[PDB]
Amino acid sequence: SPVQYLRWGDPAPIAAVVFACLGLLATLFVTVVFIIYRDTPVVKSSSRELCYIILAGICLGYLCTFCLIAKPKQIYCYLQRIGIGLSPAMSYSALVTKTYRAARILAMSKKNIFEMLRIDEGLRLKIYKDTEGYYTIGIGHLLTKSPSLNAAKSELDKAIGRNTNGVITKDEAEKLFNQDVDAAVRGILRNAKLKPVYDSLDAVRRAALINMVFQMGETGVAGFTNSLRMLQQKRWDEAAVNLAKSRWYNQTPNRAKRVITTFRTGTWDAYKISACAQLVIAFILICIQLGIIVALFIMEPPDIMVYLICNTTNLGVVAPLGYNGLLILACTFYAFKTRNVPANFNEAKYIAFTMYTTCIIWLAFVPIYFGSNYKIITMCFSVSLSATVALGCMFVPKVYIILAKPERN
Ligand SMILES: N#Cc1cc(Cl)c(F)c(-c2cc(-n3cccn3)ncn2)c1
Ligand SMILES: CCCCCCCC/C=C\CCCCCCCC(=O)O
Repeated sequence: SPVQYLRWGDPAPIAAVVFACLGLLATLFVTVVFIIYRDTPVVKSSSRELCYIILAGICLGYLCTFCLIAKPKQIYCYLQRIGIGLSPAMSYSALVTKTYRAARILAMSKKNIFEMLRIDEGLRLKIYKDTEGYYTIGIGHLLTKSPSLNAAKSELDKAIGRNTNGVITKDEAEKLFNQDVDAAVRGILRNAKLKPVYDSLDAVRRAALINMVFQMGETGVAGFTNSLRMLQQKRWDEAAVNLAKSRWYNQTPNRAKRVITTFRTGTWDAYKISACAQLVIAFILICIQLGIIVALFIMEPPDIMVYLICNTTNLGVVAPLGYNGLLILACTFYAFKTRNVPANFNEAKYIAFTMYTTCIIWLAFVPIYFGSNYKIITMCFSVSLSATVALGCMFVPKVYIILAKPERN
């Protein structure tokens, strides 16, 4: 009885239980919310099935402190290792497929704008010079500021990842272009006249705006004051008419006509330009962890050594802990990659923060746990804190909006 230990003077096991209890209730609350309102755009725009896996992993995460705090039974040693090992995997291997999809969608977004300027501005697969005379390659991607031709080749090789000999490919020219795209977005967001317009437009229309930036410059696009206001108020047809009167339209009519047309329809007509599949991959990554756990049940049979001490050695803990680490690393990688993606009410920003914190919790866990003489309680708290952070940062914001702010939805 945890109460007894509290009466004895040890408040550790009674605290871990309450922590778990408050966590189970919280998870129970959030899940029910996503069930009732499963038709609302805040829940429908994401992956409903993956959450059911992420929420289930968190639930078992809290159920762990009932295996670390229990009557001395043999199967509870089994439930421990199988709960501390798989529960994170069910959350991070289902989240990695989410972040990977998010990253794959984004990568395809940058693919379209690349094919946009390749047609509108052009491309060179070998090093050349611009008007200013500096060494350049691809779609106007500056390599270096030195007169040395050798300087451009070094910067290029370091930039690509191989010995290019001053010659690249379309895919490698896309890589360098991705950099120039992001650098352009930075300037736009730091331009007071261009920022509100960029924020209002959709995905396709943002590419049309950047196109104009890569032609006339930030200071130039700001010259379209009246036109930009029309676009921000979503007056496309008026904006097109207004833009077809500009010197920019009369000076470069072939290109401008296409950029303008993109503004009109919000599509790529002017240019020649799976949910079940994720459920199998998530299932696979979970089974891999299960295999490691089952294997360690065979190699090292669990045995009983309020507190339930199991004979679980270091290897019994390190190997699954290592595997989860990779799951977390993959997540954080794709999460940071999609951190600025505003899809699903800027959902990605919460996912990035969660992984950041999770990385810190798990790195700190290694020296603390393996250097502790109170490993079970450090396990309980570490485990619940990790499950709580995932729940608090990813789902509570979704749950807040769906209960407190119905109209925003
Ligand atoms: N070894 C080890 C180890 C180390 C840390 Cl720091 C953990 F947080 C966990 C953990 C995490 C979860 N989570 C469930 C949802 C989110 N986390 N469940 C169970 N154990 C295990
Ligand atoms: C952000 C990274 C994700 C989390 C890190 C993963 C932690 C697991 C990886 C390796 C831990 C190192 C091996 C364990 C040290 C053994 C200590 C000992 O038994 O004396």
